Amino acid sequence: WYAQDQSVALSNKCFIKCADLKALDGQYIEASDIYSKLIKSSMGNRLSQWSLKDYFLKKGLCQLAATDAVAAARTLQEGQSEDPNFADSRESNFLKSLIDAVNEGDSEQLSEHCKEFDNFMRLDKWKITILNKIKESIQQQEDDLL
Amino acid sequence: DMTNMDTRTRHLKVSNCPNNSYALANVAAVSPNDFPNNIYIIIDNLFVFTTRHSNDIPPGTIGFNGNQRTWGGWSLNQDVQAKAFDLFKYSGKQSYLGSIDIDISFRARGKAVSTVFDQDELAKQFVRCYESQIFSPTQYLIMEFQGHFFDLKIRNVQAIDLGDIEPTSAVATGIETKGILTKQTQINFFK
Amino acid sequence: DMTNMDTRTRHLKVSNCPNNSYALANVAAVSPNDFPNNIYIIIDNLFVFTTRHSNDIPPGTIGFNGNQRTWGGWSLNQDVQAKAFDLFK
Repeated sequence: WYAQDQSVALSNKCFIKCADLKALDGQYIEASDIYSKLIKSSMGNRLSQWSLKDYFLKKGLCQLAATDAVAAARTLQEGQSEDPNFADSRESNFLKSLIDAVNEGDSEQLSEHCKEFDNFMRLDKWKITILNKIKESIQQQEDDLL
Repeated sequence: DMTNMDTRTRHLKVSNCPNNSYALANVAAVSPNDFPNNIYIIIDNLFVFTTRHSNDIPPGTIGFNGNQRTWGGWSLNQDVQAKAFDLFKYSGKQSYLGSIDIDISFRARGKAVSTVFDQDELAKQFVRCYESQIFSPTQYLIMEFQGHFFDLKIRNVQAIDLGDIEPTSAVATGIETKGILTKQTQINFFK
Repeated sequence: DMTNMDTRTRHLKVSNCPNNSYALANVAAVSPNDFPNNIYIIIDNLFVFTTRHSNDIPPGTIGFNGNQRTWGGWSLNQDVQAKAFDLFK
């Protein structure tokens, strides 16, 4: 409804809440779709830059919670090419590191990257849950390895 | 038997593999409606795979495992054009594998062991798992041996016809060369 | 009681363990039509295991865990020979 009223920021806040809850609720694909909508709505606005910087990251994280590492890489590439701020942002490097770790299936490397990311930028409970499910998915893959 | 079959192009969306068995079969999991069973199909005129029926994949979608998708450079929920692939009409005569080199790696780097494995056993089990399939260089696959999961990357393929006592074809590294796996193929394993 | 049991050889496929509990028990899970319950069976004349009835494994198949495969150096879907065993004799 806020979008129907052309109130971009209120719709963006509501969509942030919706995507956060959806990702926490097991609906990673829908949360990533809402994050894409947020990215598209916030593109070109100087006030929401950082939000974008996080958005991309979060989206990728959701795509990585869905075991869709290729989509996370696509999101990272899109963010790097579309938003210069995100390209040089620590969030972009962290997302790339997570994508590489999932590609090599090195859960410990993912944990090290998470600690490094926490050391400079504190993680929040949403990210904690997403990365915990991701690590448990690596463990499930290890179960499938047998 | 490609003497009688349609060759129309079909647009199928790449999805997750249904289960590890199909992935271990090196087959593209397609619905019975999408394609008959055990027939070669080429996607993007580059990637050849053997169709296998699966009830978990709805019509209009093509199933691939992780390594095959990585080789194809495809994202989840992406369209790909698949066509019926006639190796006999494509290569004409060089439809068999004279030599095939495979680089074997531990899928789990942490599960490496120092035991000495014999490459003949690897050849036997690889043929057993993937007999009568079209292979091209630079192809990633997953194979389970002695309880250990290995990633196999085809390094180079030499294509020969049935009747050449002396191999006259140069060992080719390009994806263009293709041949059906046979017990007579000279299989080499590298690190 | 191991006095009476069919000792005929059977060729059985190695498959993934049905679940972690069966792997923990370290008992060869077999169907009732395969062999009696709670008897010792030898495989390849080297690997001895205790049978337990399991309805999730169809007749003609034998379940193994990763460690047993490591001990025998076996791959999935490999064919192995199974017979009745009598350690006392």
